[PDB]
Amino acid sequence: CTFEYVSFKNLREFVFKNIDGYFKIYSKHTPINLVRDLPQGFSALEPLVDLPIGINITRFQTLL
Amino acid sequence: NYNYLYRKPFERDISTPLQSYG
Repeated sequence: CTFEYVSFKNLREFVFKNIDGYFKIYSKHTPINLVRDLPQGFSALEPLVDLPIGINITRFQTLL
Repeated sequence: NYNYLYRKPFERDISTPLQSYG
């Protein structure tokens, strides 16, 4: 508990990774034409956040 | 003083195994 921080037609993309005790997040947003699978094309994700937290992540879960 | 104690880069782990210094 030693840390806290605050700040189908749409595709939201993200990347999450942990390196050298820093936990990094990236993203991109776009409209899409066909919702049945990820659209074949290219548009790179850009960083949002680079957290100092030092945690050993091995598993994850999602909320809705 | 018993309040100061010991057991990847910049990792932290509070799980338990711990000993104070003397």
